[PDB]
Amino acid sequence: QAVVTQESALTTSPGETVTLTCRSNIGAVTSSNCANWVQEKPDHFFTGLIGDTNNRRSGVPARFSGSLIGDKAALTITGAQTEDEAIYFCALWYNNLWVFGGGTKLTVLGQPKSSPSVTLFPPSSEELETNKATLVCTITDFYPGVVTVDWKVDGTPVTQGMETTQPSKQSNNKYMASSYLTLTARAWERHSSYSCQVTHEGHTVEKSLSR
Amino acid sequence: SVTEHFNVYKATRPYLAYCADCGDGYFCYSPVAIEKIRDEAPDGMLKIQVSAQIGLDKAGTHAHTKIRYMAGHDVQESKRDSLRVYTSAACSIHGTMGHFIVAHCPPGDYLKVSFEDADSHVKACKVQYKHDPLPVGREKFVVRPHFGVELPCTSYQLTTAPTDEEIDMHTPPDIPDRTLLSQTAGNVKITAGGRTIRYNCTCGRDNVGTTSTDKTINTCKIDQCHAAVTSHDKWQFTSPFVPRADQTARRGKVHVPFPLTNVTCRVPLARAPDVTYGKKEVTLRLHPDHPTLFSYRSLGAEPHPYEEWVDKFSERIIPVTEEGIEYQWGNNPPVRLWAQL
Amino acid sequence: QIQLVQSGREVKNPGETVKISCKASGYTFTEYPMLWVKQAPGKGFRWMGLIYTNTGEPTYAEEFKGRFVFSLEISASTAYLQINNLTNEDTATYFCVRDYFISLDYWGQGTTLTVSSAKTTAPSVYPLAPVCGGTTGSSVTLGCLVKGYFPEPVTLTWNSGSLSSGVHTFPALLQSGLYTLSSSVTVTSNTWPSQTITCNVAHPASSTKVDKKIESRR
Repeated sequence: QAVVTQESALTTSPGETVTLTCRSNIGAVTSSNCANWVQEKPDHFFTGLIGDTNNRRSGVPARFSGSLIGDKAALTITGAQTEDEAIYFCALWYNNLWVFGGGTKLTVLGQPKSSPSVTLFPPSSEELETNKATLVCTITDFYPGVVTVDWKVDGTPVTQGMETTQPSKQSNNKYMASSYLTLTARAWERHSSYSCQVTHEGHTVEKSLSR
Repeated sequence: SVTEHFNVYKATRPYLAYCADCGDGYFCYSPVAIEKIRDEAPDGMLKIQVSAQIGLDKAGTHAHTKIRYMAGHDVQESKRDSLRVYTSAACSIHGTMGHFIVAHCPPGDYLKVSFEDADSHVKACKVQYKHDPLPVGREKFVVRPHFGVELPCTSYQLTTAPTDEEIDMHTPPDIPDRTLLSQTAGNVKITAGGRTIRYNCTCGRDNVGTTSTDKTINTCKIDQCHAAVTSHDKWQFTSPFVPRADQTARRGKVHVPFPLTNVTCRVPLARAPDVTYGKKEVTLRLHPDHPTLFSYRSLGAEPHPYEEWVDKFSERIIPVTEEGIEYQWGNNPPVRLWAQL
Repeated sequence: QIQLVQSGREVKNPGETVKISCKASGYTFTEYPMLWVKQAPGKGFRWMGLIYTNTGEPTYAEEFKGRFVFSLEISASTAYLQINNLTNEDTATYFCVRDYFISLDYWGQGTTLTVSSAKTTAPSVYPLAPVCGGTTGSSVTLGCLVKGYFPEPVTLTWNSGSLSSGVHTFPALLQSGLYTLSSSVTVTSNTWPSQTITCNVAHPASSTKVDKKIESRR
């Protein structure tokens, strides 16, 4: 292994300069060791631009260069995106091939999301013939998505019955996702005023049912 | 698909075989076919292999009462006791897995699978079934419950591993279904659905139809159309006697249930007859037992063995030499009689 | 860029092996290597070596001996890491890279391998639409919930796969050894319900899929 060590947390701004630090933890950089830093796109799609201390990115903002900074890959990137949150990878390629250290994950300002856009309904009767009930209560594109979910059919949130699905964020900071109330069929007939009461970023999504 | 067996159960949707005499001699696709015989065992172990899910659920959990039938009148889950195994005796079971079933049964002349999966009570798709024990041991009884012996034998180990071998099928079953094509008067209706069509062109190559989707033919019935049952969803492993439309195949394989390995044998070799030594000789009168390979062995001498399977009272007069006779006859150990004055 | 068509999300057979390809298209890159990346679980792109385009040459890291294969089917532009040595303590992303800008530059796909025991039930997709009482705005939130995928995969298309402008989805997430989520989007006022904006759920490896149309309980 190896450690081209910089700030492995990365916090940017609107149009923010991703200064992907990696000073060499052993010491000083070279182009034979390939101290480079290329920015990484969504879904963990690292695509190396600032290559080995010699190159910029192909089609990216022009302010990005992973080059010799300190004694390692200092990647000065001025003029980043509003929703370009991704892993600016510090690659070290020691004259045979590129092995990774950590790489600074960069998430910036510009275009914050909303509350979770409410899709909160007790769903169609396919579960009610199995003696089951899975109502779908969720948000879509919530931001800052710190979700508080009270999931209890029959109105009051108890620790069973509820369920949260994956609340997943995009590149542009939109992170709203689903969950269910998962109880019986005649038990889903026993209570009808159920839901999932969600809240992220000051915006509160009402998942309420009718049965 | 043997970690859950239902992956191998779902790869092979079963179809009927050349059931040549199910009734008296009525012949068609028989729904409970006779694919292979797996009886190389000295554990009294028949195995039947056929094209139905006798040991595989629909999702593939091994339901006892679900033994999977499979026909063009399609895959279903018929009974668990209502699968007929008739060897000329009761088909005793040791276990079953997918398209196989291992069992013990006193044999006959014909094995006969009996299709009874709620569309019938039985249907005797039979086969010339040779099956005879040739049992182990000096003694000649097949009664396991008496405690008199333990020899070595080889029986079908009934563990549910994936396979030791694997039989399989592809070049898929263009199969026994030609009554699908709906009636046009001189044309035809491609009555599409239920399975894959395997059509053929006589007046129009839209008569050449693969589909669960219907169409039209104009000026061509049978005589200027073509229709067969050419679909998928089945790896049809061992289809003999009804050839596939594929002379060129790409098969899929599945494992072999009940893998034969070593076991013991509770063999009842009881006490032999009574032995009085006489004026230069000695004589054991053997009583009746199970049919036992008696061996009076002049052990060291010119070995004319007083040896044969015996079932009556016999008179083993061993005139004992200096070399000494060995009464090691039928399911006991030896006895080394030395002659004396 | 000579871009990757990644091998899929695969649950791991125990002791198993395969050539997990990142199809490195964009040309015949036969004189061009790449970094055959292993998406490490925490580390991100901790590639255990590199591939070649026509040589196929897997450079090897110090840990991927054992469960690693170098596969280079670069005749139509395919590289790949072979998932050998099927065990539960390996299951991560699997990516590629082509060697343009002479280190590894064309960043491949990444496919989620998960070494593990799994279910004998794949996902099922259900239609969750606007209600038999109302549920009716400018955005009418429906879709298909695709749950229970043991093993992988699971994939959820919107509008029956066609009218899918942004059906927001949970992927396969952990429940009982089954990957579970929901792919649901809004239809407009004219996106549904007579126009069949239907949630379609799929499981391609376990084969558990259904398209549930734009039809609610009212």
